[PDB]
Amino acid sequence: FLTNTTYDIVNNDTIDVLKMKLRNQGWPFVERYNAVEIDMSVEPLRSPGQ
Amino acid sequence: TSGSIINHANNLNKVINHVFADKPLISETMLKILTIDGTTGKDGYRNWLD
Repeated sequence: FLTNTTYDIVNNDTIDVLKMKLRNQGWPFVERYNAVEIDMSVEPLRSPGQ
Repeated sequence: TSGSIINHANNLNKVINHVFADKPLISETMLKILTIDGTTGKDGYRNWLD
């Protein structure tokens, strides 16, 4: 959509090649970010805790 | 932890309900600024307090 190429043109392109193409065009969002884990515990009410 | 998140969620709701009860603690001047996007004034102040 952004670089103005057809799907079959970039079929063999690697991830880093696509990221480089998008950044030159000016698109910053080219990465995926990890989530943060939250610790949770249930109270031992008539049952062992989890 | 899940305990800390829940404590913040419940406590903040109690604070936000108390400030807006009867005469609000915040003047209408800020409410206009916080509602410029269409968000309800009560929700706008809560997000800013975060």
